[PDB]
Amino acid sequence: ITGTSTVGVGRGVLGDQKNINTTYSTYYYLQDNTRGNGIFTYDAKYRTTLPGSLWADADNQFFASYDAPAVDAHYYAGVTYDYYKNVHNRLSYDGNNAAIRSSVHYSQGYNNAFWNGSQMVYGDGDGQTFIPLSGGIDVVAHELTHAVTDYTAGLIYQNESGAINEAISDIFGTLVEFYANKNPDWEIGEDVYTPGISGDSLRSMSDPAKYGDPDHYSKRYTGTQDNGGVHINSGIINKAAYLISQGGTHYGVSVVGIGRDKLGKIFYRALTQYLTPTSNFSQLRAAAVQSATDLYGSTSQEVASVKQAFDAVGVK
Ligand SMILES: [Ca+2]
Ligand SMILES: [Ca+2]
Ligand SMILES: [Ca+2]
Ligand SMILES: [Ca+2]
Ligand SMILES: [Zn+2]
Repeated sequence: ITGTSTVGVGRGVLGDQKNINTTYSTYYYLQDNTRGNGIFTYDAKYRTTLPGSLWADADNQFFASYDAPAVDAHYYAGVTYDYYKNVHNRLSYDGNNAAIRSSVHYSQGYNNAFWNGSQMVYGDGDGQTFIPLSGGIDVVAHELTHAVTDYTAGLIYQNESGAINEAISDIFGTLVEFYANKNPDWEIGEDVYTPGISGDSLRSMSDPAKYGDPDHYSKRYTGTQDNGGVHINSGIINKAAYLISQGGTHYGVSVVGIGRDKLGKIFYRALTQYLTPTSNFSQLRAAAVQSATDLYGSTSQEVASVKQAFDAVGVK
């Protein structure tokens, strides 16, 4: 909408207060004009029609329970935009400052979030399996990263290419969580998953097997559930990424860690220069090796660590 840029205040899903960029024109709208061609947050009103209505508020204060998912979707989309711009020199998901759109209050009791090809969509959860999923910065960044992938490598959402697609979203979701630097970890979705159970999460990158996911290529799933295991086999790549950054010895193979910033540089370059819609795990290894070679040199520790990490997870 046309209006003037304003700054509202509200509370997110986890009860924390934050400022949000809004737009005033009769109402205050969840429209942040400070980033690219805008960040826009919509109310889906418990229905499944998308996007719903651009979020309108009479007083620029967003402290109602109903407001909390919208506050966080809007704010964490801004953090994710900032990460891609400041760290990777990428302007929004398309590299040309496309408007970022999210809808909250999607459906009833909806235990998921997704990118629908055009926008982010967040369920509220059923209150037992999840609370509203936009409360997780890693979840928000996971979703926006699907848009980045779709505009760049274009990894098809099934089998190995789809597991790479998923791992890219978990990797960058985690790197955005570390960028914001509030309780960062190598777990996925811990802030919004199972409010009645402490210490769990959807997935673990440091130890995928904790939540049943493979941590070695010999344990990959090749059935048909979950688009050929895209959220399952992602564990093999998530583990490799964790090892590149943090190091460790896994199935007897030792990896010297090189840190998160270099992990992100290597995988961002692989995603945007070398991967294609059909890349498999072996081709990801080759893309990561080439990316590290470009950035750090063929004799570098960084290249050596990429090779050891993929060796450790059984990907040649
Ligand atoms: Ca209000
Ligand atoms: Ca965390
Ligand atoms: Ca996390
Ligand atoms: Ca929990
Ligand atoms: Zn995903």
